Amino acid sequence: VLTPCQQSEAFHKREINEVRTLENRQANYEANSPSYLALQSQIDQVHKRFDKYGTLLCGQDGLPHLITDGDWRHAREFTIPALLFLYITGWIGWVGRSYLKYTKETKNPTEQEIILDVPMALKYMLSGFLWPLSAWQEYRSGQLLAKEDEITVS
Amino acid sequence: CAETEEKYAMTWSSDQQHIFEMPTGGAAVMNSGDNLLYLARKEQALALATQLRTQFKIQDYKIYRIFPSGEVQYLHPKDGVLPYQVNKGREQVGRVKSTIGKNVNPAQVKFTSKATYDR
Amino acid sequence: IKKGSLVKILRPESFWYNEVGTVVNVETSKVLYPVLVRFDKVNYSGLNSTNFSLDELVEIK
Amino acid sequence: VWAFSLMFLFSGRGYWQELIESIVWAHNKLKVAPAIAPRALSITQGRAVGVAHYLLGGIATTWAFFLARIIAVG
Amino acid sequence: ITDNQVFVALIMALVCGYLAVKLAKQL
Amino acid sequence: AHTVKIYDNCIGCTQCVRACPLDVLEMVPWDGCKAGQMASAPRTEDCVGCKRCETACPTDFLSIRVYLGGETTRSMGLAY
Amino acid sequence: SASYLPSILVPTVGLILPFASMAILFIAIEK
Amino acid sequence: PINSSSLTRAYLSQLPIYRRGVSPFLRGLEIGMAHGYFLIGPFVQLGPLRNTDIKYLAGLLSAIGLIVILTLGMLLYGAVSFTNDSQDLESVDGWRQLASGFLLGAVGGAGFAYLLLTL
Amino acid sequence: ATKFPKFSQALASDPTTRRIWYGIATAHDFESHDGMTEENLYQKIFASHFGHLAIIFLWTSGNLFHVAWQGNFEQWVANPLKTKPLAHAIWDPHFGQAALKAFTRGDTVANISYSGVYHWWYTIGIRNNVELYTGALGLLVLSAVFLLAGWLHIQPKFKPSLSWFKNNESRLNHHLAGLFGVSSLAWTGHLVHVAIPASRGQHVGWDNFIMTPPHPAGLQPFFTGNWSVYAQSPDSMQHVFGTSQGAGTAILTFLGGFHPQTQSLWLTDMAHHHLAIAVIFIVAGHMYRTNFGIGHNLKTILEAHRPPSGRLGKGHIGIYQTLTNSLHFQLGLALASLSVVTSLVAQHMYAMPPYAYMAFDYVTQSALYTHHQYIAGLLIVGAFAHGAIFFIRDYDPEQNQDNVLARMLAHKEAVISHLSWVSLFLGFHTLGLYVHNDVVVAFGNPEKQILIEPIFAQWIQATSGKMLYGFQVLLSSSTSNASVAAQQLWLPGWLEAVNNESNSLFLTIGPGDFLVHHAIALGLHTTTLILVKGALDARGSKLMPDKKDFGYSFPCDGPGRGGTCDISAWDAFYLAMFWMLNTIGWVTFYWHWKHLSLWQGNVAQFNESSTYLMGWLRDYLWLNSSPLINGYNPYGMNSLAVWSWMFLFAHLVWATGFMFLISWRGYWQELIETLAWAHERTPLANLIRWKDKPVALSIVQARLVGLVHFTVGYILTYAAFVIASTAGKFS
Ligand code: CLA
Ligand code: CLA
Ligand code: CLA
Ligand code: CLA
Ligand code: CLA
Ligand code: CLA
Ligand SMILES: CC1=C(/C=C/C(C)=C/C=C/C(C)=C/C=C/C=C(C)/C=C/C=C(C)/C=C/C2=C(C)CCCC2(C)C)C(C)(C)CCC1
Ligand SMILES: CC1=C(/C=C/C(C)=C/C=C/C(C)=C/C=C/C=C(C)/C=C/C=C(C)/C=C/C2=C(C)CCCC2(C)C)C(C)(C)CCC1
Ligand SMILES: CC1=C(C/C=C(\C)CCC[C@H](C)CCC[C@H](C)CCCC(C)C)C(=O)c2ccccc2C1=O
Repeated sequence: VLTPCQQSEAFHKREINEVRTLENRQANYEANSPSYLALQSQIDQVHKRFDKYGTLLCGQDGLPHLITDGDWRHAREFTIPALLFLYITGWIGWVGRSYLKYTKETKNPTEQEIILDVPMALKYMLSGFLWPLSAWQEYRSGQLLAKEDEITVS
Repeated sequence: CAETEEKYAMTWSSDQQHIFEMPTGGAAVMNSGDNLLYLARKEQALALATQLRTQFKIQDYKIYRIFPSGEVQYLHPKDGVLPYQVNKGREQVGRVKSTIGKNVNPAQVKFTSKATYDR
Repeated sequence: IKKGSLVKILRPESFWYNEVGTVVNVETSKVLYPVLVRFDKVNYSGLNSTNFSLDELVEIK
Repeated sequence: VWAFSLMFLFSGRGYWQELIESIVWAHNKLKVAPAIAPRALSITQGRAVGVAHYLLGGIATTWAFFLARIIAVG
Repeated sequence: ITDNQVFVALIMALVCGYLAVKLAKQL
Repeated sequence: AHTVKIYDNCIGCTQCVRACPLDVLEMVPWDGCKAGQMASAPRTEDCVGCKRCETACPTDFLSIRVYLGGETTRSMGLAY
Repeated sequence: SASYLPSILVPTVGLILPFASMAILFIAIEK
Repeated sequence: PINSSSLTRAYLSQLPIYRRGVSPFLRGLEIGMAHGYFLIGPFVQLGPLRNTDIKYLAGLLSAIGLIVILTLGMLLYGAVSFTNDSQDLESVDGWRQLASGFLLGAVGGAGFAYLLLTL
Repeated sequence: ATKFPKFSQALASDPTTRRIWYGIATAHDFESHDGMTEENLYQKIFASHFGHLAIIFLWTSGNLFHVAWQGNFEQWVANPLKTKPLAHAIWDPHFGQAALKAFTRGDTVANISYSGVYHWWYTIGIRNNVELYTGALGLLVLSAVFLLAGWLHIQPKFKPSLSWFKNNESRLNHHLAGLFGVSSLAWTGHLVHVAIPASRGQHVGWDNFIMTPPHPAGLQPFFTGNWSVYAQSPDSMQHVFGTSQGAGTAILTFLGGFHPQTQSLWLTDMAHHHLAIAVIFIVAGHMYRTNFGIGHNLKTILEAHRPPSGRLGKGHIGIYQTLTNSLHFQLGLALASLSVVTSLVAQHMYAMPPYAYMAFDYVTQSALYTHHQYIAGLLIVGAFAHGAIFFIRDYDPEQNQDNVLARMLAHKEAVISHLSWVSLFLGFHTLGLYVHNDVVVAFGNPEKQILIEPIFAQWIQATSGKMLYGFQVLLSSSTSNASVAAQQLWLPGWLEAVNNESNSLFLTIGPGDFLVHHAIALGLHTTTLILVKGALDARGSKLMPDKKDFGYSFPCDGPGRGGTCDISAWDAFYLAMFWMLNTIGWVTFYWHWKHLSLWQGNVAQFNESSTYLMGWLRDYLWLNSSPLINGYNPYGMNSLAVWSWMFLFAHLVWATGFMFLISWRGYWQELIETLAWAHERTPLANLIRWKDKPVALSIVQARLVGLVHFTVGYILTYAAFVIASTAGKFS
């Protein structure tokens, strides 16, 4: 059963064990060593690390699990970086497709791919920002796809 | 060996004592006037023909295929002219009417002693 | 038909099968494959320059 | 990396070339045909890279094994 | 666990061996 | 023997015969191409089958297609 | 339980059967 | 060419095959007379029964255990190859008498080595 | 004919040693011989099937004979938990003294039998060695019967017609009714008459079964449909298996769940089970027409399934021709269905362990699983390989004019593009997540791991009633439709088996389920990428579309057109064997490291240390090879020295594979020439000259023998490790 992670026992056992275990090296230095300040910053980055995983679900393992159902209580877990990611490589993919359908109609398409025309490249890098309703409106013209390309025997 | 395998004795002439490379390996003496040369297999012999012919003139050359019964053969040339050059004596064997695109499917050839292209 | 015409192929063992290509030379001396067609892209032999017959000569407009 | 060399050593470009060309269908359908034509590797590259991964992975295994062995004690 | 049943078994697979070599030199 | 067949795509550019280091291939005058030539493979008893011809065959797809058939002494290329 | 039969059958199948089977198969290359 | 000298030929020429005329039972009996004395050796010191008093008998039984495989392969080699009946070593009958000579001379060499592990 | 290959003269002409290796490897390719026609093929395979089944029953009579004669079977029946079950005895003349004291289990020094055969013969109800002798004779008889049929149907008066083999119309009617329905119904005739009373104490041999009915009243007042009498008195709780005490007498009770004591399925459940499956298969046998003509013509059954939507070609017009007149399509479906059956069997021998005191011997349950899984993957790879043999040497695209298969070859670019897509998605998202968890765990932090709960399998376990999750759906919720719908019949006896944790039914689940099951789907979609690639580009690719002409397993196309290493349809088998061993590797590694965490008890050792790769290599391979690799010391040895010697052995096999896979021919083809010069030139041995000429192995053979040492080394290494590991942590 996925307990809420802020109250799970083995979670806070890992809190005591890692703050104490990393803290064992912190007594190897004086009060004004640069390493001692670095492990001050590291202990801060462990208490923040465990307070910022409060609303997750760590089960009996004491390790924060995830949920990928789109439950809308786990939306910040999976689906918000899911839609975020699909926007980012939809950006990248529409940039690359748009640049290849640029260099397909140029003088010499071979030299276009070694030496990227950074004018027209950085045109398409930035212009491919709104690929759902630009790739979709280039799909409604019947132009994202193709037909009767290369194939083997049958 | 020579008592059961077809030795290939390559006979040719030259003009000056040059030095070529054996297919067995290393440099050979290359008698200037006329010299025969026993070998082991045909690719060595025509590889030597490429070894000398692409460098310079070594024409009037052909291996007499010593088959172990005792006598010879003669292949390169037969009509006396170089093979990629065109002579009006050679009868072409080994063709079909079209590309591979009209060759028969091997389920039409299955359980028959035919080829996938004869039709 | 003519030189410079943009021609799709209909032979399945052409590497450029169902891809258009430009006509370079046509001989009218009953050669079985007279229509020399080269292409933008390149087969595995490194060579765009091939030739075809007349049944595999489908142009575009 | 050691285990990843074996993919290059055992197979050859007569597989990968029309595996790749079967992917080139999926680029020609979406007009993402790369203008430099995507061949597979050649044969000598497709075995030279199996050497250069077999040795990088194989040597870095004994590297990490050795330095993690003797640093942990000596 | 007994003795003669083992001999009965090796006789029956000797017969089975003759039927195996009887299948062998005909196919 | 390794059956060499030479189809009607053979436009007679003769990189095949120059590419064969065995002289199984010769050129035959054949009035069906622009050069008037079409290659022939009469002496396939010496044919190794190394497919060095098919590398240097600049037709559409392989006018000369080598089918790997019999394996004699000469067609296996063993020295001894 | 005849406790003596593997002392006969294990060697005569383990070593001498791949002697006469080498003779039958290997001469059966030429027969 | 080299390692083909007259000392090479004078050593090889009087070996128990290349010598001119010996009956094949004796021609193989010389081979077994050497090898049967030989193969007792690497079973006495290094064999598994070097710990009991069967140090010397295990060389006999193990070595003849090799010799039956050796003559068995001799009969396979003369059985498959050497088909003609020119009655010498290149025959069937002369090769199987060469093998029988190797067997009887080999077992005799085994008994000679066994009776010379006494002293 | 006259040479070595007494069947094809194209290889007898070759004076090299090719005639030996291709004479061996084409001995069974009956479709490509010299003069073996259509009738002469089927009349050969119909005899060799008899020879094969004779080898199966000689094998099972072998197991019956060694368990009957050298095992400790009835001594094991006396104490099933304590005594380790013996396999056949040993006669090594190589065991000096110290190994002879490492095997003494009784007077014999026999191997411990890690094959679960005493459990199956103990649920059958064999409680003797005598019944095993009568069974072993009873299968020497059957093996002699099948060999006599194999001689019989090759005698010329009895070699049947090809139309009899094309009576496909009636083989299904006879197999599904007879071979399945009658043999399964007779198998209830063994369970009801033997496995019910001999598990309830009553030793009922061949002498007294025609006098003592399994029910105290039976079959004269029982064509009346009063069938609750046969399922009236179930063996409820307080029973130890085999004994007569604490047991009822009902025949066909469907309890559901396990025994409480032996953790096995009830034999009343199995008797009712194969009885139901018997009736349904007999109903399936009455399917197609015959000489009587009441059923279904198969030509009408396929052609009528054409959609008016028009999307799915011109229907199945042609498929009935290209299953009868073809064979590798029929063999492809045969190995396909058998392969799914084997993987299913492995997915139920551990899950619902059928046999008494299994899940108690922790090695035979781990040997049967990995056994049927590697056999399962082998048989899928065979189904696809005869897929490619079907598309090359058996496919006619003119009887298949725009058929469903021609439609399959048409759009095959999309199929290979999408198997390559889903494979490329999983391989960046198991290796992405495992290298993430391994990096993150490596930096002193198991918490920053990506762990995703596999919610879907947990939800399906909630649909089968595993209440340890908190979903409360159809069977985990006691107030649903289905939970009430079988409230008396088989549910409450089964949710004890579900909600228990020690048993191996619906295992408890962490994110190792998630990450590994993505790695398994990675293995499947990669392996079918190879197989569907070299089974649909088997016929023609755009590198070379002549691939139909060169047969199946031609070597290459030479260096032309870029280079052509392994273009053939034999690369689908060749590469998908490595991916098959990889995938069944990951399956059985995963299963084995799951049940080593259950049986030891620390499932928290799994769930915390299996989502990163050093959890596997540390916590499983390094720790669990400790009783393996200590199999013999400079201090001495023990019983696992055979499995550690086999372990190192199989690393040597697995690495002699790489000499053939990596280092290809022409090295050795120009090195055997040096050896042949060295033997032709030496004195005293140039007399002994070869007949078959020494020639390095051609690269159809080279990649094969490297593949074979790869499999033999792989599978013998892992069968060494499963048995040495679980035999070392227990027993
Ligand atoms: C122009 C950019 C571009 C686009 C739009 C696509 C799109 C696609 N590829 Mg892909 N691909 C690309 C580049 C691209 N590819 C490159 C450079 C390679 C060589 C590494 C591949 C190798 C590849 C394989 C091997 C496969 C695909 C497949 C696919 C399809 C499924 C999506 C997927 O998983 O992608 C796969 C994505 C990758 C393998 C990694 C992304 C590749 C690079 C890193 C990003 C591309 C950005 C590009 C370089 C930007 C250049 C332009 C800019 C400078 C102006 C999809 C149509 C699959 C398919 O057929 O499915 C139907 C498939 O199996 N691709
Ligand atoms: C598969 C069956 C098989 C069998 C039954 C044996 C049996 C034996 N091996 Mg052996 N071996 C085998 C396979 C087999 N091997 C294989 C496959 C290999 C290669 C991996 C080897 C490699 C091997 C080595 C390297 C050695 C043995 C030795 C021995 C002997 C053990 C010494 C001992 O304590 O016994 C007590 C032994 C005896 C009382 C002597 C019996 C010797 C023979 C059998 C009797 C006499 C033979 C007779 C004169 C010839 C008649 C025909 C013959 C074929 C029977 C024993 C007879 C050792 C040996 O040489 O033994 C002396 C030894 O050093 N074996
Ligand atoms: C009713 C009559 C009948 C019966 C009983 C059989 C029986 C058989 N025929 Mg047959 N046949 C018949 C009529 C019949 N035939 C007719 C009328 C024709 C002509 C039209 C043919 C034509 C024919 C051909 C052409 C061939 C056969 C073959 C066979 C054999 C099948 C191979 C095998 O062992 O699979 C047995 C399979 C099973 C018992 C079941 C396997 C699948 C189940 C679902 C999985 C396992 C069950 C269970 C879970 C596991 C228990 C195992 C245990 C370890 C727990 C089998 C003996 C083949 C053969 O061997 O030739 C000699 C063959 O090639 N038959
Ligand atoms: C019921 C199962 C079944 C049946 C009947 C067949 C039947 C057939 N297969 Mg086959 N196949 C199967 C399963 C099956 N297969 C499976 C499961 C696979 C995947 C592994 C394959 C993969 C496969 C390939 C790749 C090919 C065939 C081919 C063939 C045909 C000829 C077979 C031949 O000549 O072999 C001859 C017999 C042998 C070579 C002996 C087998 C020895 C193998 C290679 C290694 C076993 C040695 C062993 C491991 C060493 C023991 C040592 C120990 C320590 C382990 C024949 C129709 C061939 C074909 O049709 O085209 C020519 C072909 O190329 N099959
Ligand atoms: C460690 C061994 C290993 C690995 C990782 C792979 C991985 C893969 N094989 Mg494979 N293979 C192997 C051994 C291996 N194989 C062996 C031994 C054989 C027998 C020769 C095969 C035979 C084989 C065939 C026949 C096929 C594959 C295919 C594939 C791909 C499946 C798609 C996928 O999951 O992509 C996910 C991608 C990965 C898992 C790549 C790893 C991630 C890398 C390391 C990250 C990128 C680089 C990284 C930033 C480091 C930079 C390096 C630095 C120098 C800068 C995948 C790349 C198939 C394919 O092409 O599918 C599309 C295919 O058809 N394999
Ligand atoms: C492709 C590989 C290949 C294959 C299949 C063969 C196959 C064959 N060779 Mg051959 N050979 C090969 C490569 C190959 N060779 C190479 C590379 C060379 C070097 C140039 C030779 C040199 C050669 C010679 C010189 C001869 C053969 C012969 C033969 C034939 C008989 C087998 C034999 O003599 O071995 C038997 C095995 C050995 C010789 C191995 C000896 C070492 C063993 C392990 C030590 C003995 C241990 C022990 C006593 C074994 C007993 C137990 C055992 C019998 C069960 C057989 C057809 C013979 C022939 O043609 O006769 C008709 C023959 O005279 N071969
Ligand atoms: C180191 C060296 C060497 C080597 C060595 C060797 C090689 C040795 C050998 C030796 C030997 C190896 C010897 C032998 C011996 C033998 C003898 C001396 C003989 C005798 C005889 C016999 C053996 C007989 C037999 C028999 C019998 C007994 C009975 C009857 C039969 C018979 C007759 C058979 C040398 C010198 C080279 C050089 C220097 C150094
Ligand atoms: C190449 C080729 C091939 C292939 C091979 C194979 C291998 C195949 C595949 C196949 C397979 C391998 C199979 C699989 C199957 C699938 C399935 C089978 C799925 C589905 C599922 C299901 C069915 C389930 C569900 C369920 C559940 C879960 C419970 C409830 C109810 C039900 C039952 C619904 C063939 C011969 C065809 C053709 C020719 C060529
Ligand atoms: C996988 C494999 C390939 C395929 C390898 C492919 C072709 C190369 C994949 C890596 C290249 C570098 C991808 C190209 C991507 C570019 C780097 C652009 C990406 C954008 C940034 C990363 C710069 C072979 O060509 C091959 C050849 C011979 C034997 C075995 C094999 C073989 O196993």
